[PDB]
Amino acid sequence: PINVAIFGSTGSIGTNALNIIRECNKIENVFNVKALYVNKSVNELYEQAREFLPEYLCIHDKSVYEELKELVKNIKDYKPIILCGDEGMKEICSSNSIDKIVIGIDSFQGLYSTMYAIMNNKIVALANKESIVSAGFFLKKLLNIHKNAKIIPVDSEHSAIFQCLDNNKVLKTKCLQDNFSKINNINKIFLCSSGGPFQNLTMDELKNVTSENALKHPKWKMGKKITIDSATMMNKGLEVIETHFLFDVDYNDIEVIVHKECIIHSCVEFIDKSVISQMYYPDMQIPILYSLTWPDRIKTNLKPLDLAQVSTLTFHKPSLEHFPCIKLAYQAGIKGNFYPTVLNASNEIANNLFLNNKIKYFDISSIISQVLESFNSQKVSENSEDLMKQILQIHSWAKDKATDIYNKHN
Amino acid sequence: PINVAIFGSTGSIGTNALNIIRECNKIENVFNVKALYVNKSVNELYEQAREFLPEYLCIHDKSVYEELKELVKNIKDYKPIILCGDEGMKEICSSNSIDKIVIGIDSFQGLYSTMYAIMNNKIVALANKESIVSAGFFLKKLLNIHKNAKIIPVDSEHSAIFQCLDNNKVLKTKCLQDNFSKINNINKIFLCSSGGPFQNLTMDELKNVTSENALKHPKWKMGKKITIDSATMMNKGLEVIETHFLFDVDYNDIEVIVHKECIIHSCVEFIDKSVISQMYYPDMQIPILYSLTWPDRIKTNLKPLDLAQVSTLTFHKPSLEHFPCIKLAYQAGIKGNFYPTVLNASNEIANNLFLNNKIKYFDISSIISQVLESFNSQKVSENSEDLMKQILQIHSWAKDKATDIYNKHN
Ligand SMILES: NC(=O)C1=CN([C@@H]2O[C@H](COP(=O)(O)OP(=O)(O)OC[C@H]3O[C@@H](n4cnc5c(N)ncnc54)[C@H](OP(=O)(O)O)[C@@H]3O)[C@@H](O)[C@H]2O)C=CC1
Ligand SMILES: NC(=O)C1=CN([C@@H]2O[C@H](COP(=O)(O)OP(=O)(O)OC[C@H]3O[C@@H](n4cnc5c(N)ncnc54)[C@H](OP(=O)(O)O)[C@@H]3O)[C@@H](O)[C@H]2O)C=CC1
Ligand SMILES: CC(=O)N(O)CCCP(=O)(O)O
Ligand SMILES: CC(=O)N(O)CCCP(=O)(O)O
Ligand SMILES: [Ca+2]
Ligand SMILES: [Ca+2]
Ligand SMILES: [Mg+2]
Ligand SMILES: [Mg+2]
Repeated sequence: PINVAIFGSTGSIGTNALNIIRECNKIENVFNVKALYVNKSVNELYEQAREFLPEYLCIHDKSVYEELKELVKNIKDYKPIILCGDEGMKEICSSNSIDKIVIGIDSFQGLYSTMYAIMNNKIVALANKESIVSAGFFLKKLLNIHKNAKIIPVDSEHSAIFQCLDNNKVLKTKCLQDNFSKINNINKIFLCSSGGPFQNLTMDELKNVTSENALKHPKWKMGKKITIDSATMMNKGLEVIETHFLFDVDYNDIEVIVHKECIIHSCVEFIDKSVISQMYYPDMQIPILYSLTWPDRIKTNLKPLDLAQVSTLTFHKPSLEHFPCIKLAYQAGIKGNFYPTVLNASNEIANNLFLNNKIKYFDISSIISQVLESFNSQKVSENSEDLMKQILQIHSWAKDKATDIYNKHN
Repeated sequence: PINVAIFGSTGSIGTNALNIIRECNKIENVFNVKALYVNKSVNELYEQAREFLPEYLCIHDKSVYEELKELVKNIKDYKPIILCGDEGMKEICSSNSIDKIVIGIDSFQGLYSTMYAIMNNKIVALANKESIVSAGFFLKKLLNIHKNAKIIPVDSEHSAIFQCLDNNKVLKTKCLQDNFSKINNINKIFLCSSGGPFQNLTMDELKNVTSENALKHPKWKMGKKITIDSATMMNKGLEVIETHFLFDVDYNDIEVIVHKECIIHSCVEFIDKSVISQMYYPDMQIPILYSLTWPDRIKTNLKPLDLAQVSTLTFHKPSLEHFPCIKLAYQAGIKGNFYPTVLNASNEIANNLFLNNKIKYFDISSIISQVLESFNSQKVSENSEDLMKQILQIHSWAKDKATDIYNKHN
């Protein structure tokens, strides 16, 4: 049995992970849910702990500890180790009876657990794209030091790419490793997007969109932050940088394509021009399960894709005028250095401002752009503890800069 | 370098093979054309000889053997082994100078060179599907005896399938082995078809279509035999049986789908319900090239797939009332034994009868259907040599039968 920890178990990714683990555990003890880790949702965590009876339970916010302890006492035959904060997360990460960790923690915050998972040589099923975008160079360093650690992508497009490749060649390398794409004969990546709710809007219509419209994603049910990133296509911007770091593909060889049916999840063009693509309904259970079974597959009872019923697949190029967040992500990635860190940080601020009705659609890219323009290149630290400190200070600088730019105007 | 023999070098498959070989060699010299083998086309063979200067030349037809040597004398500083008929073919197959053999000979005839290529432990890049359909279980026997021999599918849909797999799983087995689909975690195959030129016709219009209309394929430029088969969709019926043998996929697990754009060449559904497809423009150079480079890929200067430009892909189920040959192949395949031999043989006659305007569209399936019911399941010989003789005898019986049914009605 594979022993799995679910980090951010009460969110969209974490719930999907538990869902598919349940379906796969019908007869055989394929997975063992050893640990659940959330921020604040004690009631929801208690419902999950009742079903999965994990050895470890961790709550980031220490103020709900008593509430957790009190709810858990009602479950009989159950004495879990109940842990708290960063300490509790580090304990679970260092446990010998944990093989694989699903990071479904949102935002920059997800980097702490990713880093600690890697330092303890775990398999990391990483949904959290922010840690890769803002700290790609650093995780590469870490994976170099902790050679048994692996990042297996959960982000649906990156899972799709991973699946399209030949495992005979993927097994001779590692995500984030130099020459990944050369070993895998990758010529270019088609990054597929639903295009989000705003894909058919004119410029003047875009000017007026609000967060409530933005939260109605046509194809994926997700947490609020990634849903807002999908409306602006900053999500796809972030995924361009994620592609570059994970798979070592040049920015000029990453193409964003709007595929509104969201059946094809991304495509790989190899050096002979043959293209391989991965297809399924829009359902995170596949990419989540694959990260946990790779390099094997296991049987599921998920609904089989009916191509005849689907009937039509369409593709077009996205408009960079309507979705300038994509342009900004390419620019930050191409500039290199800590610009992706600045991108991600200033987007976290602008995303949250827009979610809370404090700025308009085009102010998001305007704030991000200004912060990027403000930032001065810094020499990258050679050693890892200092590079991590550098990353934290720049991220934190960029959030405060975005807030100041916001406060100057509105 | 890779030493290649091309069998049927003057046909559609053969001509595209030499083309991709030549083009790829302009980038980096990796292929060497060691042998060319044709039926009757002395002049076209001579023109090809002058370009590629192969070590071996062979012509199947004894009566133009002298004409060939006479033409080949005109070439400066060139002294090749010029061979003749079945013996010349066997000679080339047994040459240690030859690594891989492209079989682009049409019809049942392609079986002879396929079997000698296997007996000599070569990589067989097999385009000819009639040999798999009428002799599948015998080729399977032969590959269990000659353990270093490999069939690498060139037929475009089967190459598509093969390209979608992980080669660390493929290398644990090989094409045409039992359990291939279980080792590769295959659940279902989607076999994509252009639909041919009659895809939109009524039953009434189909009744009166002529071979001239059938030869205008909307997507693939190919030889006459397979083009006629694509019009009736018998090609896809033969391809269902070919899928079953190459990949050990159950007949109830193979789905034919009409994809009129011919961008997606086929799809593989794995046991987790994830689906992987190979995509390219309708161009046989890709599947041919891959058969010669597997398990690697090489750079080409082929036009890159522009998904935005392609814009729409469509998928629907074929009508078995309009294309009854599809039904017949499933029925023959499910029956097993020598029924596929009979299906292939009687189609060879009906196809040719239709090509030459002697019968009407629905007479094709009418004839094949009557030959099939006339056949009786026969005990399968357990030594390879007697099984082969059985196959020839049954194939030959089926052709005489089909001819005799035609003669009755005419
Ligand atoms: N949802 C999706 O389909 C996809 C998500 N992703 C990525 O996955 C990540 C998570 O996304 P999603 O599931 O949608 O987000 P959600 O908002 O649904 O869930 C976030 C989860 O993380 C937990 N969490 C937040 N902070 C902490 C913390 N400090 N310590 C421990 N746990 C914490 C939350 O706990 P609590 O409930 O207590 O607040 C919650 O369980 C994001 O980075 C996103 O980009 C990527 C592709 C698709
Ligand atoms: N064409 C295509 O794109 C595809 C073809 N296939 C399969 O590939 C095979 C070949 O098809 P295609 O190229 O279209 O056929 P063609 O009709 O274009 O050419 C057939 C070739 O085989 C040669 N030939 C015939 N008999 C013999 C023999 N006795 N000994 C040596 N050579 C012989 C012919 O020589 P000669 O010129 O002297 O007559 C010719 O070169 C078929 O089985 C077909 O089903 C499968 C998928 C796609
Ligand atoms: C499922 C997934 O991995 N996402 O990143 C959300 C995709 C949203 P869009 O398809 O880019 O709008
Ligand atoms: C290229 C190929 O492999 N063929 O078998 C001919 C295709 C015929 P259709 O696509 O089924 O009409
Ligand atoms: Ca409290
Ligand atoms: Ca794969
Ligand atoms: Mg994604
Ligand atoms: Mg074919």
